[PDB]
Formats: sequence, C-alpha cells, structure tokens
Amino acid sequence: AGIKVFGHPASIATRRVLIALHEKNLDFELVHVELKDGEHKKEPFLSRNPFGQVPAFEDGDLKLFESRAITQYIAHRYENQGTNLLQTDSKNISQYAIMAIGMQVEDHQFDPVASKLAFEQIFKSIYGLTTDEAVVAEEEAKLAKVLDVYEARLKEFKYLAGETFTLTDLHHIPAIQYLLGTPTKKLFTERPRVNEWVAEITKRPASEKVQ
Amino acid sequence: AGIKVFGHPASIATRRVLIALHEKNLDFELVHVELKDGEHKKEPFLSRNPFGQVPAFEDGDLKLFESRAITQYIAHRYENQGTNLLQTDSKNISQYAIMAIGMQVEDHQFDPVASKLAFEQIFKSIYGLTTDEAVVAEEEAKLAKVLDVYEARLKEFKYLAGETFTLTDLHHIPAIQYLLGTPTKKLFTERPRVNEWVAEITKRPASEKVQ
Amino acid sequence: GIKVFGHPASIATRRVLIALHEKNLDFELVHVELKDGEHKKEPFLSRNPFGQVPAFEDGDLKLFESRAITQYIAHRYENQGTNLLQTDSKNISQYAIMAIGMQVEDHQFDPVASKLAFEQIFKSIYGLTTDEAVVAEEEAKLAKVLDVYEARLKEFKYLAGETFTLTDLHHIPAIQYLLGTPTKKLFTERPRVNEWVAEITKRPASEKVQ
Amino acid sequence: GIKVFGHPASIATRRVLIALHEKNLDFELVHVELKDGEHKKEPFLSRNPFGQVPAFEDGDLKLFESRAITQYIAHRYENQGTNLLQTDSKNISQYAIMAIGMQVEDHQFDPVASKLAFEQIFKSIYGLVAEEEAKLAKVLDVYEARLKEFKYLAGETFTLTDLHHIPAIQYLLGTPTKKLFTERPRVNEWVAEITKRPASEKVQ
Amino acid sequence: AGIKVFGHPASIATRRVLIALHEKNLDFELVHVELKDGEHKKEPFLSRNPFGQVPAFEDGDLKLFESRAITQYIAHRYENQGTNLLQTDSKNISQYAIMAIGMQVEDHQFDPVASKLAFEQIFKSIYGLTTDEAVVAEEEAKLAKVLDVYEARLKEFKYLAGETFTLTDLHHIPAIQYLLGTPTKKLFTERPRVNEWVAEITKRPASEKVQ
Amino acid sequence: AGIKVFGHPASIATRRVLIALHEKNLDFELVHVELKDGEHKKEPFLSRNPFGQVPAFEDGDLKLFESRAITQYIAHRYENQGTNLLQTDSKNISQYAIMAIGMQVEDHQFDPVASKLAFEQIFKSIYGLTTDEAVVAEEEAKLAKVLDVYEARLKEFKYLAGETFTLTDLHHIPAIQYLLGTPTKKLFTERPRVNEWVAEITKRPASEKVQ
Ligand SMILES: O=c1c(O)c(-c2ccc(O)c(O)c2)oc2cc(O)cc(O)c12
Ligand SMILES: O=c1c(O)c(-c2ccc(O)c(O)c2)oc2cc(O)cc(O)c12
Ligand SMILES: O=c1c(O)c(-c2ccc(O)c(O)c2)oc2cc(O)cc(O)c12
Repeated sequence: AGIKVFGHPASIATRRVLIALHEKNLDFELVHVELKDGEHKKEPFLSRNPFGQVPAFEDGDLKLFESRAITQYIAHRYENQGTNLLQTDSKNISQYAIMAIGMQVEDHQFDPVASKLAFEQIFKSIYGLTTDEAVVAEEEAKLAKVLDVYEARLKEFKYLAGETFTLTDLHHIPAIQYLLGTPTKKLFTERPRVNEWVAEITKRPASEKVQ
Repeated sequence: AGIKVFGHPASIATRRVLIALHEKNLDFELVHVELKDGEHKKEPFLSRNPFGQVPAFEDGDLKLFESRAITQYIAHRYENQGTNLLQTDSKNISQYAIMAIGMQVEDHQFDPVASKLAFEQIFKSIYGLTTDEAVVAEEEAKLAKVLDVYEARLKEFKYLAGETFTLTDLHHIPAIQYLLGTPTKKLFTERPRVNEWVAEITKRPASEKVQ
Repeated sequence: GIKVFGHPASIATRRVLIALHEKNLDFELVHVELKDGEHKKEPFLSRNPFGQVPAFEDGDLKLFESRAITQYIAHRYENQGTNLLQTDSKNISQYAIMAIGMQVEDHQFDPVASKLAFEQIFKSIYGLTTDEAVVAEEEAKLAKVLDVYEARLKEFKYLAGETFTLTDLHHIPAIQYLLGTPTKKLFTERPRVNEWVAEITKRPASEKVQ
Repeated sequence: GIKVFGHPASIATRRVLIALHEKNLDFELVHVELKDGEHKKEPFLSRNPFGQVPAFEDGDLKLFESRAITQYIAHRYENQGTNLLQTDSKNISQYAIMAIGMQVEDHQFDPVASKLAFEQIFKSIYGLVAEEEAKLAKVLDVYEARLKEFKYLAGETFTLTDLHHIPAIQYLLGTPTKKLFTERPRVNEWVAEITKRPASEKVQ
Repeated sequence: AGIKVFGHPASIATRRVLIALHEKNLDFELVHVELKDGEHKKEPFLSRNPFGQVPAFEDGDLKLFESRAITQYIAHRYENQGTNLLQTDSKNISQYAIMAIGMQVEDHQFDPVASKLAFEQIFKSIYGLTTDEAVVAEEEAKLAKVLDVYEARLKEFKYLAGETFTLTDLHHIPAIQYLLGTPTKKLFTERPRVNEWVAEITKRPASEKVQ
Repeated sequence: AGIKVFGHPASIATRRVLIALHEKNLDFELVHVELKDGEHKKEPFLSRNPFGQVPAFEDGDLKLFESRAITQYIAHRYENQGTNLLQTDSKNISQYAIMAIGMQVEDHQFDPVASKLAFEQIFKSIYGLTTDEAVVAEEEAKLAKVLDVYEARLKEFKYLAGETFTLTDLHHIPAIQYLLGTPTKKLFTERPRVNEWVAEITKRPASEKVQ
C-alpha cells in the first residue's frame, strides 16, 4: 500500500526517484536494499527487477524499475500536485519531444561520463585505489563538450527543455551533487549559464532533502 | 517542408526511425549522411545534432535527434494513423510506464550487447579486421541472460509491453535483423517464445522495407 | 576517553573496533563520511595527513594506522580482557614470531583479500562488472598464502602459537567480507584454515562489528 | 601471373596493392572472407600458416608478410614503373638507410597508427586515444626533423619506406588524429604528396 | 650457531637487517642467496621462507623472515648493546606507539613507491629493459606527498619518531641509498629538513658498511 | 675499430648485432650505453637514434640503428668474409624473399612472445615480483603455435630459410639463449627438429661469445 522505493540513499539512480517524489510532496517509504551484502542480486529483489539494479518502485499494485521510467510515471500520474515536472503545456507533443531529447542526452552523453568521473575521484579513494589521471582527463574532455552544448542551450532558455524546470534537469541532479565535491567542479563554474543552472537546481528543497 | 530523416540506411539507429515512419505509412525523404567521409562530424550536420550521431530528423519546423525520442514523437504526433505504436489505451499512465520500462531495458541491456556482437561479427570485416572470439563469447553470455528475461516475459504476454506490438518491440528490430545473419542467431532460435517474437516482428512489412 | 575516527564498514576501522571490544573498553566511534570525501578534508587530515581511516585518540595520545593502534591497545590495556599478545608477552623470540605473522598479513594477505573483496562485492555497488581474470589471478595468490597458513595451523592452534593474538585478529575483517563471496571455497577446502576461520569469526568481539 | 590473397580494406593487403600499382603490374585480387574466418581455415592456411592476410603468388613463388612481398616486388620488377628502391639500388649504405626507416615504420609507427585509426573510426561510427596520440606525436616529431633534411624519409626519392606508411595514414586522415599531420609542416606536405599518388588513390 | 642472515647484499630488505646488526656491533655471517639463479624460489631457501623473499634469518635455534620483524627482534633482544634502536625510554607505551606509526607509514606509504622507483630507474637498466617514464612520474608525485609529510614532521622533531634515531628512520635507509643514485634524488634535496635527515642517516657508519 | 656498436651486452637486440659481427670475424668496439644515467635519452646518443633505444651502430661515417637493419647491412657489406649470412646465391630474388618472410615472422610472431616470457620468468623473479602465471600460460600457447610452424618447416629444410644458416635463424638466437634458462625450454625440447635446430645455432662459436 502507498508508494515504496526499493533502493539505497547514496545511489544516483535511487536519488533521481527520491527527488521527483519530494518535488511532488508525496509520502513514501524508502526500503533499504543492502548493496554490500549483494541483496540486489538475490531474491526477493530480483522479482522486482530481474536485472539486479536499484531502484525498484511500487505504487499500490503497480511495480516498476528503471529510474527514468519511474520519474516519468510520477510526473504523469501526479501531474497536478506539487512541482510540474513536465513541460507547462504537457499535451504539446513537439514540446514533449524537446524534453525527451534532453532526457536521452542526459542518459547517453552525460550520465556515463559523470559516473566514471565520480568513481575515479570519490569512490576509488574509499578503498585502496589510486585515481587514474588519464581516465579523469579523457572523461573531463568529454564532459566539457557536453557542457559546451548545455552552455549554448542555456543562453537561449532558462532550463534545458525550455523556460521551466523539468525532468530533463532533475535527472542530472544526483551525479552533479557528487561532482561538486571533486575538482571536476571547475567545469561547471567556468561556464556561466551552466554554473547558474547547477546552483539553481542543487539549491532546490527536494534536491537538498536527498543530499 | 514535410518529414526528413538525416542518416544512413545501414545505421541501426536510423533504421529504428525508418521502421516507425513506415508503420505509420508516412511520406518522408531520407537525406543520406556519408559516415565514411565524416559528414556527421562536420557542419551543417552538427547544427542538427551537436553530438555528431545519426539520425537527425525534421517535421516542418521541428528539429530532433536521438532515435528513441524521434520514434516516440512519431508515435504521439501521428497516433491516429497506421499502426498504433503506443499501448492500446495510450492515456493509461501505468500502462505507459510498463512500455517505458521495456524501452529503457532495450537501451541499457540489449542494445550495447547486440551492437558489439554486430560490430565484431559483421562490421569488422568491412575494415579488414578479424573478429575477436573472446568478445563474442563474453557478449553472447550477456545477451543470453537478457533473452532469458525476455523468454519469461513473453510466456506471460504476446509482446514485451503487453498484448500488442509497441515501441518496446520496434526498437529491437534493426539490431536483430543484423544478428540473424550471424551465428548469434541460435540464441534467438533456442528460446521458443523469443523465436516466435523475432519471426513476428521481423516479417512485418515495415521491418522488411528497411532491410 | 577513547575515540575512533572511521567508518563501520571499513576493514581497517573494524580491525581497531574488534581489538577494543576484545579488551571490553568503552569508546566512541566518530563517523567519517567517505562518500563525501571527509577523510580527504580538514579537520580529519589534522589527525592523519595520509587521509585514511581510521584515526584514533586515547586522551591526549593521537594515532593512525590500524595495526599500530591495535598493538598499543594490546600493550596499554594488556591486563584487561583478552590477552592479544603472546601468553608470555616479555618473551622476545615469541614476540618476533607473532610479528612475522603480522608482517605476512599486511604484505601477503591483505592486498590480495582486498582486491578480491573490491572485485566481487564493492564493484557490484556502483555499476561495474567483476573482472573474472583478476579474480582468478588473485585467488591463485590467496591459495598460496592459505597453503602456507594450512601448514602452519597443522603445527599450532593459531598462527603465532597456541593462543589467539593480533596475528589472527588482523585477518578478521577481510575474512568477514570474503565469506560472502565464492572465494569462501578457498577457506572451506583447507580443513585447518576452515576451523581457524570459524573460531575467529564466531568470537563475540568479531560478531559485534559485523 | 600475380595473385594477392587478402581483403581490400586490410592495411597490410593495401600495402601490397599500392606497390603492384606503382609497378603498373597486372594482378588478381582474390578475396579472403575474414568475417567467415576463411583466413583461419584450409586452404588459406596452406598459403600462410599464421592465418593473416595477405598471402601472395607470382607464378610458382608463394609468399606472405606484406613487407617481404613489397620488397620482392621492388627487386623482381625493379626496372619497371616507379622505382621503389633507392636511386642507386646497389649502394649498400643507402639501402641500409632505407631499411632503418622500414624497421621504424614497422616498430614505432604501425602499432600506434593501427590502434588509433581503429579506436576512432569506430567511436565516430558505431559508438564504441590520448596515450597513443602522444606516442604518434613523438614519431612524427622525428619524421619532421628528418623531412627538413630530405624530401622523403630515406633520401631524395619516394621509396618503400614512405609507401609502407600509406594505408594507415589514409585511415588516420578520416579522424581527428589528422591534426597531428597538419600541425607539422613538412610531415603535412609529405602526407599530401604520398596520398595523392595515383597508386595510393587506386586502393582507397 | 650464532647469527646468520640468508640474503643478498644488494637487496633492500637484506640491507635493512644488515644495518641493524652493525648498529648493534653484532657478529654474524651473511650466507649468500643467488637471486640470478632463482635460489630464493627453490629448496632449501623455501624452508626458511615459504614466500621466497630474502632475507631469512637465524639466531641460534630461532628462525625468522620479514626484514622489519627481524630488525625489531634485534632491537629488543640486544637492546642494551650498541646503538639503541628503540625509543630512549623503551618501556614508554605511547612513545613506542609513535615509533610504530612511523614504521607502518614507511612500510605502506614509502617503501612500495621507493621500490617501484628503484626498480624502474636502476634495476631495469642492469638488464637492458627500458624504464617506463609514466610509472616514474606517477610514483614521484606520490613520493613527493610522503616527503611533504616528513618535512612537516621533521620541523617538529630531530628524527621521525622523536628526538633520537630509531627503527623508523633506519628502515628507510637502503631504499634511500639507491634513490640517491637516480634523478629522484632532487625530491630529497629540495626539502631542507628531509635533506638534512637523509645526510645524517646515510653518513652513519652502519649505513656506509652495507653500501 | 672502424665499427662501433652502442648498446648493452645483456640486450637481446644488441646481441643480435654482436652475433653477426662475430660470424663475420669483424673487429669492433662495444660501447656500453649507461641506461641507469639515462644516456640513451640524452645527446649525443639521440643523434645516433632519435628513438632513444639500443643498439645504435657506426661503420666509418655510416650511422645506423634497428638491429635487423644493422645485421642485414653487415651481411651485405661484408658478404664475402666469414660466415655467409645471406642465402647461398644472394642475388636470387625469390630466395631472398623466402629468407625475408622468416625474418618478418621472427619479428612479429616470435620476438614479442619470447620477450614477454623472458620478462615474466627471468627479469621479474630476480627482483621481488611474482611471475604472472596466466601471462606465462597465454604466451607459451602462442609460442607453441609458432614452434609447430617451425617444426613443419624444419622437416622440409635444414634451417628456416633453406639448406643453410642465415639471418632468419641468427635473429632468434639471443631470445632463445634466455628462454633455455627457463621452463619454457620444454617447448623447444619436445619438438625434435626445433630441438636440433636450437642445439646447432646456440652451440655456434659466435653465439657462445655473447652469452
Ligand atoms: O504516461 C506517460 C505519457 O502519457 C507520456 C507521453 C505523453 C505525451 C508525449 O508526447 C510523450 O512523448 C509521452 O509519456 C510517458 C513517459 C514515461 O517515461 C512514463 C509515462 O507513464 C508516460
Ligand atoms: O609498548 C610496546 C612494546 O613494549 C612492544 C614490544 C615489546 C616487546 C617486544 O619483543 C616487541 O617486539 C615489542 O611493542 C609495541 C608496539 C607498538 O605499536 C606499541 C607499543 O606500545 C608497544
Ligand atoms: O644492401 C642491401 C641489399 O642489397 C638488399 C637486398 C638485395 C637483394 C634482394 O633481393 C633484397 O630483397 C634485398 O637488402 C638489404 C637489407 C638491409 O636491411 C640492409 C642492406 O644494406 C641491404
């Protein structure tokens, strides 16, 4: 009964779902999945997601996985509550397509690079691993290209999909929160519109709740 | 100025768009982008997609890129013509979410593996390279797990998102067409429901048109 | 009093925690948030300029390096709780034999056990697929170390002699993790090593940190 | 006659093809289907037991290894078409100078150019570099210094030393690694000269 | 009978033991283990150290291996002879712990780095192998961080464990002797207290004996 | 002497040149280039070889590098002294091509494998380093395939290029000398013609001179 999220509060993909729920002021339960004990690779979690990845999700009888399918579900199902995470006119098909391009770009261009950069610079340090400075330089060069495109985009519009905050922006937040604690931060601060966009989206109450 | 697709007829992502257009019986122009001459990495193509990847797309004044954003746009904008590529009740939000899970899974689990297997076994030959049999074995093991999940899913429903053919199924077609010309074919034929599903979706007139 | 600055999941931190519990000492565990890089910032760097958990405090005495901290606990609080030194702690040859084993844990066991844990547990957190070649290479190394331990444990009940000491204790946290992986088989296929693992992991101080 | 058993896209096969065209020789290209593992089966293994394209035939003479084949072509058909040896081919010191360059192409250039051309052509196209470019830059700095002193790498004329680079360079010119060539004025001229040759354009 | 060291006079770990024996003015025999013939990886050396590393050690019936266990044994067993290698008040437990921190740091932070640097720059050169300049640059950056810490430490105290020379200092000597014959030398000379410390500990008669 | 070799006596490539000079009974000077002091990476060595590798070579005013270009030069320039290192009829172009195939095969197929096997089993073991048994097994499998080809070849002819000893055989000698001091020896002894060939070429006076 009600809304449940099956994940881990440090997980980027889990936080993506958590932020959207808070944006909608929805009540939910966070059911912790213990990644260190391989709980995500065992039953009964595998019955919620056979690919063994956090998060999984429940709204009454509806069972979901994949963070970006979950956020979009939340944005449609609870459209008329809290922050609107869709475009202002959500029935406008061309406007939706524009938001969708950005969501695809976050997934394909931004997320894999931002992840490697977080792994090399934060998570390797945890254990006993030295950060490979060549990977860092190569990935930062890739991230810089992505952010150059974003800079051009944000000269034209207040947010990535148009004049309002949407899922396109929201999906970037968790990876950005981690990158802000690394020297990769400079890539954001050296680009004026990107920098303002990062400051706006990370200062939101829903973003701060999961941090 | 009607519908234009800027891509290459051999490209998997381009074919994804082409199949959807044909499913809708839409008229369009395919404008050839010459990948061999790096036309995708030059202006004016970069003004249609700053990431330098085929396909880009145009419908009148609307300019898009990312194959799966384009197909979705087609499925909504031209919903009431040709094959319905959305769920039967397209305003059902839970049902949309279920289709979206499958589209995410195709993108994250299927496509990277099916693409490597096509590169190693088909497209390395184009450049005079030999196929690395270790990569082939490794990627086939991954593909087998994905297809085991699909097999279980297709015991329960006729197609991956439910009773009816949708974008979830369509998105797999181009990679599958290529994999059918390789020994990786056995992974599909080994699995009775998967095999039927492949035979159904590849025999469709829209699928055969791009082949 | 006694403070430990670390993280309860950390192998090195657990090494110190187990020794404190073995001595029935009261202490405060002050959490250092590794995910936020707290270990690479001040004020933690003023306790350990190498940016590694754990650091440690006993009144005015400030320490780091888990195995230096354990030793000290064993000496400073020798006459309370479990004796973590040799039975006759003033016997110099007997101390040297314990010290060989502590050096071997550090050089031969720990780096290998740590790679095996990273590949098989901690990569799975994050997105990453375990490199099966590293796992096979490291397991071959670990097998050689454990063959030496097996021979040793045919002669003596524990690694330094007839009693449980720091030499055994220092292995416990890495072993607790490796027991949750298929590397477990390397322990179970060696009868004396298997018994030794079961004995040291079942200790109340070991179970406390798990 | 002359037969080449290989694949037209293959760098090593193209090396042989260019030398044959330079000599205006007639030959048959017999396609070996790498995708079906034809190179790892009989009867190709009876032409090269190492299972690599190209293999080669001139009448009864059976060869493999591209750089042995090109050199054979340069000697056997010396007085026809382009001279691929040094001008005075009986000058032993001059030959040795050409041979140094042929070794350098094989050891220093080819492994690096090969990784690069392939990592990138394929990133650009099917969605699958800094270390190798740094290595290539060193090799090209040496070539730049060399080409300040002489028109081509072995001296004043085009030889096997230059020819052996062509196929890898043709691929690298379709990638951003092109900048390493254009950054270096003498290298850039050399690349333009050797890639514009009719024999080079024939295999492209 | 008596004290025997089973090792090789060029070995770093062997020299560690030799320096401590000379500091105590002890008589001993060095029994040569021929590394070039793999004598360390054969019986009977394996019966003295099953890990196949020099040195092994004997004091009457007591059989040892691991250089730092051997040096500590020497420092305790023969405490009241020659140079005191322990702290001035050797029964002071906190003072011992401070020496032990430094010994742990030498082992974990200094030695693996110094050792890679010596292998790359000196030992590969003996056999005509080429030094990997990337490893050298990477490891020097690490060594610089360790030596910055040592510099700060040596501003406060004359030696690393306090006011007197101890095992903490001694354990560094052999690696340093080798690194002084390489360009890595500059890392010691550019740090004024480190440089003084190096000059003091390498000019000791026991240090010069093994050089 | 008119002839100088700038190298290191342990270096496989240097020894290749040395053996050829001794085969011709030529007088020469070996100048030992000090790798430990980075002499190979400094002027004036870099004027002999801008790639900073041993050997370089001088015959009067002629300056060369690359071992196999040097040996070939020696074989031509001093053809009618000492051992003939070319084919019996050195002007026979097809016969030269057959020798050239073998020299290419040594370079590409034999040398990189034999080198790794020597590094893993000889160079590393001397120091502290554990020989990676997976690399050894992988490389031995490759070497076995090469030696199977050689076995078939040596059933047909006395040496690898035909009836007489040539550069094709000579170029293998230094790597083989090292591999004979390792368990990889078995790969040579288990193949009867290969074994006879190894015994013949390693027992030559010129081969023994550099050992
Ligand atoms: O219910 C949903 C929905 O109606 C649409 C939608 C509507 C108009 C469009 O133009 C469009 O592209 C998508 O998207 C979704 C996307 C998801 O990921 C999940 C959903 O539950 C919906
Ligand atoms: O106080 C300590 C001490 O006395 C000894 C010691 C005693 C006898 C021996 O034979 C020996 O090898 C070591 O070790 C220590 C090691 C530490 O890290 C911390 C300590 O406080 C002590
Ligand atoms: O002087 C040389 C020479 O004449 C030839 C040559 C001659 C006839 C042939 O058929 C052939 O293939 C090569 O090769 C060489 C190869 C070198 O590396 C160095 C040289 O100095 C010569």
